[PDB]
Amino acid sequence: STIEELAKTFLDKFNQEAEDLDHQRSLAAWNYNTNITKENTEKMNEAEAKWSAFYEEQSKLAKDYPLQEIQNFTLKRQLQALQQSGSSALSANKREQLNTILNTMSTIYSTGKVCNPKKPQECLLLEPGLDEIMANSTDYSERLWVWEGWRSEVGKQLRPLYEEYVVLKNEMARANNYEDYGDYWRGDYEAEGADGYGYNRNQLIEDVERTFAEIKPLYEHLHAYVRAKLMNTYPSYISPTGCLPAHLLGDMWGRFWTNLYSLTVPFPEKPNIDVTDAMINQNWNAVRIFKEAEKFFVSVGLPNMTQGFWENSMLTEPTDGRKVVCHPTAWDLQKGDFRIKMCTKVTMDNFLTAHHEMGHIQYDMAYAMQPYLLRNGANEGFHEAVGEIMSLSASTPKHLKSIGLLPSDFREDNETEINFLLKQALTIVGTLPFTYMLEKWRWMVFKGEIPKDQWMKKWWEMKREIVGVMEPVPHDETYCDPAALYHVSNDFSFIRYYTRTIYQFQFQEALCQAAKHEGPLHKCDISNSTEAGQKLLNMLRLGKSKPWTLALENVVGARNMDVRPLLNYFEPLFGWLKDQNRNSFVGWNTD
Amino acid sequence: TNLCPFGEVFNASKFASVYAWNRKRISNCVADYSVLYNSTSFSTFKCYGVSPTKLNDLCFTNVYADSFVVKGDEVRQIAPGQTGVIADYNYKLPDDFTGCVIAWNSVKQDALTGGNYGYLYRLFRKSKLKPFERDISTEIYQAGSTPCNGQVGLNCYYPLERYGFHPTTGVNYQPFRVVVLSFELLNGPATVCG
Ligand SMILES: *[C@@H]1O[C@H](CO)[C@@H](O)[C@H](O)[C@H]1NC(C)=O
Ligand SMILES: *[C@@H]1O[C@H](CO)[C@@H](O)[C@H](O)[C@H]1NC(C)=O
Ligand SMILES: *[C@@H]1O[C@H](CO)[C@@H](O)[C@H](O)[C@H]1NC(C)=O
Ligand SMILES: *[C@@H]1O[C@H](CO)[C@@H](O)[C@H](O)[C@H]1NC(C)=O
Repeated sequence: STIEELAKTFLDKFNQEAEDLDHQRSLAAWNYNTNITKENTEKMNEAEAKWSAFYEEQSKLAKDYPLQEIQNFTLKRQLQALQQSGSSALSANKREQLNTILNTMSTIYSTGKVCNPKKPQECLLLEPGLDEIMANSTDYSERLWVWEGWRSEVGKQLRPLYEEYVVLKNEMARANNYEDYGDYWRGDYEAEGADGYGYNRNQLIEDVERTFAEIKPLYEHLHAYVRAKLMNTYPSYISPTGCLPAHLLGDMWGRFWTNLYSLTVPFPEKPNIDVTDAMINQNWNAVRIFKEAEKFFVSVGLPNMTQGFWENSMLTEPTDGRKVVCHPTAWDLQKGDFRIKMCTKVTMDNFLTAHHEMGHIQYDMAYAMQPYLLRNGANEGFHEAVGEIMSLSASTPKHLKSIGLLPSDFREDNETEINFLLKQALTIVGTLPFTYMLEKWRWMVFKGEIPKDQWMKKWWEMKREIVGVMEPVPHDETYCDPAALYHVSNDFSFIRYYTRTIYQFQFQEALCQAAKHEGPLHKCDISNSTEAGQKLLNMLRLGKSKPWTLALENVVGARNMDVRPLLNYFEPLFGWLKDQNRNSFVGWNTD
Repeated sequence: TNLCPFGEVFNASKFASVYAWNRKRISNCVADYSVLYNSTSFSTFKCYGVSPTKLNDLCFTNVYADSFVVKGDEVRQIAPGQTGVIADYNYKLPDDFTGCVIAWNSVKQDALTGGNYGYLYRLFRKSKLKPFERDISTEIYQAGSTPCNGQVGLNCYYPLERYGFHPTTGVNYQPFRVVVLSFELLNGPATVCG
């Protein structure tokens, strides 16, 4: 009878038809991924076209039920998530215009290659070779031609594109009742619910801001330290009080400082805990890895894997001649068919990865009781955040001894601990300010707060002030460096890495404190602890059915982001770096 | 006395879709019900109203054997007091029920690598079926106030949809075949014993 009752009914139709067609699309994509043939590409695209068609139509109709009239937030969440048209709310012709823009950018980035000046014949391509150069090279000038070469051939080229892009997207978000594009992306975190549990898209900037205020100390000290160690590699080039040259950070953007570990190892005599050889000696099998993971999850209280996950997946490269893509992923084919694809290899890395492709699978299984619209993590952070803490527990040497990859008598000492913690910090802490600053330049471009001309300037001003990096060659406004990043030029939001990174540690702290843990947070292993497991589940099952604030307060007792657990994980390294930089300058001079 | 043809119902090659369930009446019959329980290849076998062992040497007056194919997940609704999508709009059993609910997985037969969208189920209906009612009307279901003359649009949906079984799906989403046995000591001449 009423609008809401009709709306229920509409949804029931939807969920049921959607679920089936999502099964078919995903099935089609799985045959492509695990069996790359022209025919299987054909079918994957056909099934995609059908899925897209269907979803667009159902969205048009879903708008016919006005959100105002629904009084059930668990229903309103589904509606509101289905209703937003996004690109379909723009008029038609600008849709094909934008699509040609975006497809053109992606093709540029993929085909982007910048010649070496010393031997132009041996020009080179980004993803195959240039990443390796940026990761291993030690020579300043060689590395430099790669940085500036990429940014010149590509950056320039994408300048025109990105701006029209900003215009079409800004307009589109405005069509959707979002004041600019960046607001549209901050929509994800918006969450209305029981009073006090709600979240306004604006509070995101304030909470990203204020958490980063807490993080900045640790970053500074990691920064001074790594600059100090770098000075010895690049004597002539590095100011002992200046920001660092951008190209010298191990990767083409300076997104992760992980590749600097070789150069910044604190105690190089004591090598890092690699159990690969141990695994190899016990003639372990990829299967064995996945079974060891499964036993982990069972030990914490979570269901053993489904016989479909133990009957269908690809867990090793096929090695019968059929091409596949190596990248590891955890699939949910909407019907009880969970699966993982992973070209596994016998290394500690894969052992730790597989624990968390399985942390996904186990999220998928947790929330599958929920209707098809609510079957996802409470927001963009929670999925990988949750499947990272698994690889955090599995890494601890306590665990590694537990399962017999580490001899029973093991020496775990300050020197190796710091070595480890520090590699962690290169990867985890590096990318907090990089990420936050990037998404703030994007946010502020979209709010029009950066006029066109001074894009690069404003950009680099922020990179000097927030990230403390150098911009080796001066870039004027003809240059376009942010588009050199995949996520930037392939239209992906990026604050997920900030939020996700801050979540994981709040989790691992809540569980550990609940697994009656004694000592450093960084040695915690939740294994054999069902109390922490049931507590994790109580949030795992909610999917998007409850506002992510509530999904969080269930686990960690607090309704928002909090860096305290992060700082608390890294406290051992913080003290050591502070003390290690008392005779050196801490901070960057923005010049 | 000649044997019940339970065998020709249970081992039948093709099963009706739930919404048009297939009903067979059994009469003039001797049968061995302790054979069916002896088999135990049946995932589900919960005879209500009367213990399964007792009835083999008790004679009965009519027997109705209803068979259909339903989603594994849903077998729990084929029992008295259950309200689900199936029991609501497809095959309700009454409260005062005296009979059986035999069911088994049929994945190897009723599932296809690629899809077997042959079976169907009715998702909308103005009101709940009364016990044992059958309904096969394909009339467009109008939930709106605005009437739909044949055109399916907003607030006016088609009432049936396809199960679409696959060999890879999970148990709950796997095709279970089902046979419900009804007994009727209410008529004068009994005609089904053991
Ligand atoms: C791979 O795909 C081809 C057609 O695309 C198909 O004929 C072949 O049987 C498939 N092989 C496997 C192992 O899936
Ligand atoms: C998981 O363990 C339980 C208890 O032993 C067992 O009943 C169940 O069948 C196992 N899982 C699978 C998929 O076999
Ligand atoms: C869990 O308990 C088993 C059995 O006592 C033991 O073998 C295993 O090492 C334990 N794991 C941890 C992490 O304590
Ligand atoms: C169905 O067929 C199998 C094999 O022929 C047999 O063992 C079983 O008893 C049969 N069931 C009935 C009810 O006849």
